[PDB]
Amino acid sequence: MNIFEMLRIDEGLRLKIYKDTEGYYTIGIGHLLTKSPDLNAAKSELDKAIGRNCNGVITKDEAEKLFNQDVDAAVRGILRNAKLKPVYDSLDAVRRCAAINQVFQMGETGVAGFTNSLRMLQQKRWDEAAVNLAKSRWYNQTPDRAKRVITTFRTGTWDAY
Repeated sequence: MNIFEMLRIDEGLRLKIYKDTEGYYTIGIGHLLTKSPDLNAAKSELDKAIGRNCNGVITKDEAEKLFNQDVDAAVRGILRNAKLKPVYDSLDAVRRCAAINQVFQMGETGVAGFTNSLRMLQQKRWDEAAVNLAKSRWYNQTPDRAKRVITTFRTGTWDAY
């Protein structure tokens, strides 16, 4: 297991524009295109992201290219966030994957607001952090995925995947 295999499980792979769990136009491996309800706006974002007129459809290679960019941007965003970087750097490699997964799904601003969970993670109070993390809209809206990510934070193992 690694961050790519982990997010591939959590996000799936779809080559045509679809709506994510929040109803937002998405493609590939969890590549959010737009929060606009206008499919044309989503198609415009897709074409801009890929560099050609896609008409709502991409190849697996293109999906994997956006995924590589999105993972890289997620972890670099963590390192550039003054609240997230010290917590991330305190973690072992497996728990760092859980952190990237959260930011990939929720955005770095949503994650950085998890002030009490982040402190428990930095303190290595793993069971307490896991309890706090589940007290969230994140968990209630995507409980099976959140349970996997939380188990990863709690144990530092890949048991949930």
